[PDB]
Amino acid sequence: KAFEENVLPFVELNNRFHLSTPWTFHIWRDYLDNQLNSNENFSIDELIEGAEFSDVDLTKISKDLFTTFWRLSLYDIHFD
Amino acid sequence: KEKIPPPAFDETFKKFTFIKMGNKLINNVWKIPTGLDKIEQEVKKPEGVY
Repeated sequence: KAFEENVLPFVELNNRFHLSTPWTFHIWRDYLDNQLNSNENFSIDELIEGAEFSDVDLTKISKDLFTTFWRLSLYDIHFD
Repeated sequence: KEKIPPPAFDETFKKFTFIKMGNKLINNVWKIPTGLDKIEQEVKKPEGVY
C-alpha cells in the first residue's frame, strides 16, 4: 500500500503532467502484474483504468496489441 | 563624601532579526517555493512543443 500512496496514479501522470509512455509504464508494471496474479476479478479493474495517450496516435493502431506490448516483461516471454 | 546612587541592572533581553536562520546564504535556499504546482506550469504541453 505504501507504493500506492507515494507514487502518483497512472491516470494523471499522463494528463496533468506529461511523462512519456516508456517512462510511465516502467514505474507501473510490477504493480499491474502483481494485481493481475492476485485476483481475476481485478482483471477488469485496471484495463478499464486508462488515460489519454497524447504522445502516440490511437487512430489506426490496435489497442489489443498496443496495451499488450507495453504490459508484458521478459519474465513471461522467454523460458530456460 | 560622594553620594552613591543605587545601581541600575538591565532586565531586558536582546531581540531577534528578520532573517529566520543564521546566514543570508542558508536563508536564501529556504525561500525557493517548492510544490507540485511549480512543475505543472513549466512542462505544460509536449504537443505544443512538438
